[PDB]
Amino acid sequence: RDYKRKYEFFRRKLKKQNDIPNKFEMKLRRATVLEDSYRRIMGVKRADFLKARLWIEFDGEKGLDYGGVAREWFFLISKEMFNPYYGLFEYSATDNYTLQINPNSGLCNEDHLSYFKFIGRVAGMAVYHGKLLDGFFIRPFYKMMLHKPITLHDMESVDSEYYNSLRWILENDPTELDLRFIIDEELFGQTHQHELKNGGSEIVVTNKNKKEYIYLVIQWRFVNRIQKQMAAFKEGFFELIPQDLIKIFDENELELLMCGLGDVDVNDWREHTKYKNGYSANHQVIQWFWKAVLMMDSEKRIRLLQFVTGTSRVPMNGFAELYGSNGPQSFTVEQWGTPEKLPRAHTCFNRLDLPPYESFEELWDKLQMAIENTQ
Amino acid sequence: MQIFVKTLTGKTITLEVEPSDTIENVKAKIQDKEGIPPDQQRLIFAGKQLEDGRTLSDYNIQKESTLHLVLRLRGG
Repeated sequence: RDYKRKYEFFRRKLKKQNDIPNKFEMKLRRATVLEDSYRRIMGVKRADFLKARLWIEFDGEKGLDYGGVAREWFFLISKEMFNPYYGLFEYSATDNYTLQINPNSGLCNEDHLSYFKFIGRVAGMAVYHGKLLDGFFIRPFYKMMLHKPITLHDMESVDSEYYNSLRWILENDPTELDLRFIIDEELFGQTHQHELKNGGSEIVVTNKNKKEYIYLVIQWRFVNRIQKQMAAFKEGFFELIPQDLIKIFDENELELLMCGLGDVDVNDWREHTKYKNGYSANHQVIQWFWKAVLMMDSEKRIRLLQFVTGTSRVPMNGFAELYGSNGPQSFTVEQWGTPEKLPRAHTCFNRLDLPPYESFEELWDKLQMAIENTQ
Repeated sequence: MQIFVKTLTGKTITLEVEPSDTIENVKAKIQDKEGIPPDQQRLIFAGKQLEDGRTLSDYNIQKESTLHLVLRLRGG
C-alpha cells in the first residue's frame, strides 16, 4: 500500500530486547558532543544496549523530558558527524546540500572507519527510537543501503553536468576524442590519475566499449572508492535495524524514515500563519497563543503541531509550504466558541478553533487540556 | 606574504604571515580568524601533513600558495 502502513508494520516488526537495561545512559557536553558520543556509544560491544530508552543529560542538566533531550542530541550530533570539516562526509556538489561519503576519508582521519560505524549506529538509533537525523544523503546512498544497483540515471540528481557528459558519450561516437579508461581528481593541491581498469591509461574509449566506460565511471564515482566506508556505516546501522526488514522501503521512503527535522521553528511557524473570524497577529489572544507556543518545550510544541495537523512531522521548506488534506492549506487560527469550551482542531484544514480566553494562564490550561484529551 | 587555507567546505581563508612562521603559528593565526582550537587542526601542503615545529619555508611554502585544513578526529 502506502508509507504510513509500512511504518507501523515496521515499528511493530522491530523486536524489543528483554535482556537489556530499561535505559541507555549518556552524560554528554555540548562543546564535545562528537567525541563524547563517540566514546560512549563505540564503547559498548553489544549494540542491543542501545535499544534501551535513551537517557541523555547535557552538561549536568537534570529533570528535563528524556524525549526532548534525545531530540536535541540527534540534532547536535548530526551537525557534527556531517560536518565536512572532518572529511567523513561532504556536499555532493557546489551549491548542493545533500551529503555523500568522502572517498578520501582515510586521508583526513585514520580512524574514519570506526567513525562511520559510529554514524551508522547513530542513524540506526534514530530509526529505532523514532527520531530523525538532521541532514540528507544523496539518493545513491539510500540505494546502497537497500543494496540496489547504481546506474547512469542515478547520476542526474547528484551531478547534472557529469550525467550530461556521459549522456553525450552514450549518444555519440567518442572515438576521435581519444578518451582513455582513466579519471583525474585533484586532492589537497595535487592531481591523481586513477585507473578505471587494468592498463586503463592505454585503453581508448570507442563506440564498442563506451558502455563499459560509462558503467565504470558510475561505480568509481559512487560505489568502489567508498566501499569500506559504506560497509562500516551499514554494519553500525544494521546492528539496530534488521537489513532484511528495511528492504520494504524504497529510496524515497527510507529518506523519510531517517532524515528530517525534529522540532519546529516558532518564528517560521508564526510568520506563515493565517487568522480567521476577527483574529490577527496583534490580537491579544493571538499574542497569548504565540507566547504559549514560545514557552512550551520541544515535546509540547510537537504535540500541538500534531493536535492541529494530525501529523507530528514538520514539512521541509517551512510553513510557507504547508499542506492540508486537499491542496496547500496554511496553518490557521480562527476565533470560535466561548471561554467555557476547550479549543478544537480540524486537521484537514490545519485549523485551530481558539476561544477568546481572558488570560494567558487560562489559554494555557485550556489548550493543554484539549491536547491531552486526544492523547 | 599572503597564503590561503582552503577548507573541505570550499571556504577559502586568507592569512598574513612570514616565511619564518612555524606551523604552530599558522594554526594560531587560523584560530583567531575562524575560531578553531589549534590542537584540532591538520594542515596539508602538497599532500603532506604539516608539523607544528617546522616553518613555512621548511616546506618551501611561498606567497599565493595554498594549505589545506582538516579537522582532527581523536579516535582511540
